[PDB]
Amino acid sequence: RSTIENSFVGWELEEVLLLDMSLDDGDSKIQNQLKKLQSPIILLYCTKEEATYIFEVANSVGLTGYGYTWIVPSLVAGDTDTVPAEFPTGLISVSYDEWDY
Amino acid sequence: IGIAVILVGTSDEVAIKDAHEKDDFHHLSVVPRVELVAMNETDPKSIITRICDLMSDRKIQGVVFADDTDQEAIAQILDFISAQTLTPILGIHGGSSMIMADKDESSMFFQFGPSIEQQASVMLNIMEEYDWYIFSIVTTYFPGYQDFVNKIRSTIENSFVGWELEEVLLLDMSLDDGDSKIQNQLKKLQSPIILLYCTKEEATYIFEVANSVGLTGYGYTWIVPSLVAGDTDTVPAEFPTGLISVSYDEWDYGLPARVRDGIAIITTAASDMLSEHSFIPEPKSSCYNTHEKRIYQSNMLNRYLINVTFEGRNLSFSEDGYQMHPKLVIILLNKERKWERVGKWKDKSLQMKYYVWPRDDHLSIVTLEEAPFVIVESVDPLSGTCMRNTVPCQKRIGYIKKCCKGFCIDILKKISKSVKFTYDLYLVTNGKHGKK
Amino acid sequence: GTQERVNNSNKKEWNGMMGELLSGQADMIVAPLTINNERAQYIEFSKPFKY
Amino acid sequence: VNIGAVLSTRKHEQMFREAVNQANKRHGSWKIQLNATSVTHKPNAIQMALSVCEDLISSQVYAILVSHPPTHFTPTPVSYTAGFYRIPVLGLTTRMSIYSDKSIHLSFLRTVPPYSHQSSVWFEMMRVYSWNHIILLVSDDHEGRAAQKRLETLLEERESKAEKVLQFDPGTKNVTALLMEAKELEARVIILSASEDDAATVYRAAAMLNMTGSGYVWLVGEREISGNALRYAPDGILGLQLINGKNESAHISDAVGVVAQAVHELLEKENITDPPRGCVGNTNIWKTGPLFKRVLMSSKYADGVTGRVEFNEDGDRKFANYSIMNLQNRKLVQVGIYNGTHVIPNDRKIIWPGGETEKPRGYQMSTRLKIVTIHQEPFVYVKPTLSDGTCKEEFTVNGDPVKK
Ligand SMILES: *[C@@H]1O[C@H](CO)[C@@H](O)[C@H](O)[C@H]1NC(C)=O
Ligand SMILES: [Mg+2]
Ligand SMILES: [Mg+2]
Ligand SMILES: [Mg+2]
Ligand SMILES: [Mg+2]
Ligand SMILES: [Mg+2]
Repeated sequence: RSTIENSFVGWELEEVLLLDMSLDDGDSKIQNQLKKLQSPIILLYCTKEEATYIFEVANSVGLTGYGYTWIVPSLVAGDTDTVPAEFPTGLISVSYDEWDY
Repeated sequence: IGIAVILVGTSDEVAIKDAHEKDDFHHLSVVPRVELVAMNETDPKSIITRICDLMSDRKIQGVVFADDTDQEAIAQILDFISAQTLTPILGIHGGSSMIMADKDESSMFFQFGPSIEQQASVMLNIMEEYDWYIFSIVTTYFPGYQDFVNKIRSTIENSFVGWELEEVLLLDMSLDDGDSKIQNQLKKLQSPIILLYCTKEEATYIFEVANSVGLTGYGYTWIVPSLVAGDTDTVPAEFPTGLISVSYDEWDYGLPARVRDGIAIITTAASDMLSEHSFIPEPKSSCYNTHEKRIYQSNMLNRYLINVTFEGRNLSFSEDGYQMHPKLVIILLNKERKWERVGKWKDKSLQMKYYVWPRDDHLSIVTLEEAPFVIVESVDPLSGTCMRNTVPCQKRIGYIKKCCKGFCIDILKKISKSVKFTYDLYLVTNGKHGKK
Repeated sequence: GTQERVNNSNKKEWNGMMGELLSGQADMIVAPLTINNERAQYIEFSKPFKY
Repeated sequence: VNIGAVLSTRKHEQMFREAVNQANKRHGSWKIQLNATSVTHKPNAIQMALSVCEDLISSQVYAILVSHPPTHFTPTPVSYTAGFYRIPVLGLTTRMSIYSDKSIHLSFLRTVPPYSHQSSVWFEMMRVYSWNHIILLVSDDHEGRAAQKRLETLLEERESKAEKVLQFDPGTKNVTALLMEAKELEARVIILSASEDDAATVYRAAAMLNMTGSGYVWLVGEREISGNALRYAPDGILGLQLINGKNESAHISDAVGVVAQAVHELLEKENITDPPRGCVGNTNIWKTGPLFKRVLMSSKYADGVTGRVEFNEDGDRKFANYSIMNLQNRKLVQVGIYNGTHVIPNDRKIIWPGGETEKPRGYQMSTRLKIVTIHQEPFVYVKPTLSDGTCKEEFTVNGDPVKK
């Protein structure tokens, strides 16, 4: 938000969601919240297991097909060797330099 | 002329018998000797046996069939029997009333019901009534979808009004693991109207998938034919609230009335056959010796059975089997899920009860004719709908709809586009601007 | 040529040279015919010979 | 389990029982036994329906096989009777294409492709011969409409449709008017699809109008080169025939094998209900046809006596083999084999109607054009002619022969 506000280029910050996973039987709430998503670019911040569960919840609303981009920090993508099948193709991530260092 | 009225299931035989001897046949010369029979079994074998015996021991030309079940096999069996025995048959109620296309050649079986094209025309009329021009089409791989799409296309183009028809889907419900493709392609839909067409189970599955995707919300409307609705009493929980459908008249068209107006058709048709050709042979023996029983051509009565203008708006019967002037109604799913009636359609006339279609980001706006700020001097062009730069305005007291334009109208259009809110415009009745 | 309605049911139909070409009584139109979007959706125009 | 069959001849019943015994021996590992019940076809449709209701449904037959003899004959009564209880019915000698409708004929399968699929074959003949200009002469019946729709869809898939689809009313011999209308269509390839009598009348009309000469190509199906029509068929007609469409023994064996294979998979689940056995007062769906017809359609036979067994989404034979023959010297000779995806010609030479020994282009371009003009003074001066037959000759300022 701070970076967006102090800039002369428009972003419009279409939506900001806050999913709750602690409570059980919350799949319906997560699905309902995920419906109100239309931006071509989506930023995600969660753990690997939470990310996999969210992606599984996704692919039903239709947020994993062509025309959608997902960018996640290094936290979501842990051991690069182990890639869960729930991760959509074309996902982008930022990692530390550990192959050239 | 011998006419057998067959009832299957539970029905008021006394009422039908009383109504039978209530028609004035003085204008014609038919002598409609009516024989009423009632049963409970609906097995093909029993039906064929009863039809055979009755025709044998009775000089019955026409047959009227009624039922309370929902099996199309009854209609198919009736059509096959009529084709084989060359004896007219009229299905009124129950499964026999279900409309089936591609009847057997040289068949004399007719049913009380509309076709897919008529339902599509009714849907288009409903859409144009409330100024719904942006819509899509969603049809699966079921017989009749091609005819539905072709009829919709034929109309949209042959019109001066402006339609959109954003896209048409197929949604093949046969590929394994195809749910992903269905959900992905269903997300592209954006038109308020979808105009679905499929069976009941397919309709329920598609409705569940759409609800998961995000459709069936506050700003989406679904219109389906009579096939999707099926039985009114049984309403699956997957059907979204506010779903529109077009059905036959089953509330104000009772069985005693349905049985009537059909015997009159046969009597007229018969007369015409006799009067026009100085004779009307009825040589049927029981069911058999097709060469011996049905040796002469009975197609003469066909040309008269399809034109009977006694009381039902010419009661025209299409060569396919359906009637060209049916009585259809519009049903909407309310909060209680009871399929309440809304409007009626007859002779290309729509009589709706809602003038605004009551259903967030929707509010009413009041205007008044004045200087170029707001101009209402526009009723309707040759197209019959508002112009490009005008907006509907319901002048209350009567609720005639006119076209509004001007400085204030353009300002309102821009404001609504920018803030993304929906509005309905109507003029003020009492007072000009306001005074305490 | 232009697109007009009829006293009968609303059926689209052309008139004049456009109608004659669409019906099939003619194979080509050689005259001062302007190129516009309305007429370009049914027939094909060649490169302009006079701007 | 009980398997019912309606066959024209008793010997066919013996073959069916032998096939059922063979299936039992092949699938004898399981504890499921299949019993064979056979009935003879009758001239009367009502009698056939009564017989199927009495001696067939009362035996709780899971599936019923039907084979219409060439000399009612159509399996419509059996299909209608079985559709009430949703019992699958497998037909062998039936290609009317009416039974392919799911709404009309419920729970119906066929071991032979319908006539409509023939259109697909024609598409191949239009891809290896460079024939982009064709005219259809289908009838006004359901079969003609279905064939025309299939051909139109196939052409649309190639983004190239036909030009004329003029039809004719069945039973009207006079087709000379339509032939004359189609004569001046700048097209030579003609596709016909009608009954034997209609084919004969069309051939007579074409011959009387000299439309069967050089430069004309005729394509037909299977019914246009058989019976009386074959007697009136002009030389140079490319007909199609089914490799295995008349030998009902192989079809019976394949159907018995497929049904036996499907039954074992069907019984490997729960919530299985036996079919009705009384069919006297009961008026409810058997509750077994569903999940059974789907299993039958999805059951791909490993290898039969006539080839791989497969069914489309509409429940019809898939990947069939056709023989393309050419009528030369009043003698049909095979000239090609359609292996279901492509057409392979043999070493024989195809004799065209003109005997050119080379495939005609099949399309001629008219060199005469009709032009419509309007009266515009700067661009079009129109003046009355003289009394001789031509308007006065005029010269420009430079004395040039102004052309009118
Ligand atoms: C049919 O012939 C074509 C021609 O090469 C071949 O590619 C194909 O494998 C053959 N079999 C089938 C089932 O298409
Ligand atoms: Mg490391
Ligand atoms: Mg039809
Ligand atoms: Mg159109
Ligand atoms: Mg009732
Ligand atoms: Mg029809």
